[PDB]
Amino acid sequence: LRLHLLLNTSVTCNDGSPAGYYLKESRGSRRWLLFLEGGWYCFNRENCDSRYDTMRRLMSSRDWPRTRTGTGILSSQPEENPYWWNANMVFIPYCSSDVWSGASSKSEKNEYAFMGALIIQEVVRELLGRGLSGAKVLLLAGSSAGGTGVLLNVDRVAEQLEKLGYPAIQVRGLADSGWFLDNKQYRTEAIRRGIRYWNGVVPERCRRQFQEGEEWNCFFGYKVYPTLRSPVFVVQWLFDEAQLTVDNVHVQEGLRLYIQNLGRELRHTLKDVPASFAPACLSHEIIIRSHWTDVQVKGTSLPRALHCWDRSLHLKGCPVHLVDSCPWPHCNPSCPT
Ligand SMILES: *[C@@H]1O[C@H](CO)[C@@H](O)[C@H](O)[C@H]1NC(C)=O
Ligand SMILES: CC(=O)N1CCC(C#N)CC1
Repeated sequence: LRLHLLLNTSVTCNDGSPAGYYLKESRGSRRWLLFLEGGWYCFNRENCDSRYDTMRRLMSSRDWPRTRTGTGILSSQPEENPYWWNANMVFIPYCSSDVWSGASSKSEKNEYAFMGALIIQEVVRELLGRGLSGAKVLLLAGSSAGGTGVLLNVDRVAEQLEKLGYPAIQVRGLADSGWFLDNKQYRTEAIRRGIRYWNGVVPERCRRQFQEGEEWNCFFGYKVYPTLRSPVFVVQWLFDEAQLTVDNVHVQEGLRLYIQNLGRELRHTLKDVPASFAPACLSHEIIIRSHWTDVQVKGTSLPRALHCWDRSLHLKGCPVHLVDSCPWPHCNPSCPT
């Protein structure tokens, strides 16, 4: 995939450098895959300054390489990507530190720019002039913070193409490892201070439910998903490492019951999610990993479940809702090592 910096230089990373995207076209294909990178966030000046010292590529484009290798679902080789190997591939680097929700520019009162939501919109606009105008499906995918960003932006991308006069393009979402629980720790406020810092935006219907001061609720999958209109496939490890970090979990009866209860709660939030893939593993992210084809739930791989999803949106032995029921990490033999 080749780097293109955005022609509209007013849409910037944290430090004012232009945002961009990596692209690899496939001219015999009308399918487009836009992937959102992840990588936590920062919610005040002192904490964003620390990020700039040691995580600068997540805050600036000045040191980005000109190319990047497509891996996993972004791979063009059928052996590595049985799902969408012939699609047009786009990798959108995460340089706004706002879980892709911001719409605030750098100015005399703002040390950093938080324009995650505007970066996605500008990428879609400039892609239309490079072949996206002829697409029939646009899959907006992402991992970790990018997976949460899918949930916050998928309906706005569909509305953007509608108002631009492209009603035939079907917009869908693929959220990987971005389905978190606001549960009690083992031993929400950062998000809420972040939204004020970033001038963050959330989907309209969810915003109207929780109203001013409570938009932080829309960052949590099981609360925002029921308000979405576009089809969204949800991939989520039952024992996500980032979820265990924020829960201060690093085995006696107390912790055993805590971990078993966390998997039970996550499984409950997915009962009515018709397109989902939730293995009982302790891990983090999957869809751009090279070995993403190895894990299975009830005998069905993730690339197969995604293909079954495609067929359902036009089934015998081609399932789309796959959630483990065993209650301890790595009770599924296919978990990553
Ligand atoms: C550049 O992006 C900004 C922010 O979204 C927008 O207001 C402006 O209209 C854009 N400029 C052009 C020429 O599209
Ligand atoms: C692993 C990662 O990138 N995360 C975890 C928390 C989540 C929120 N809110 C998005 C950012």
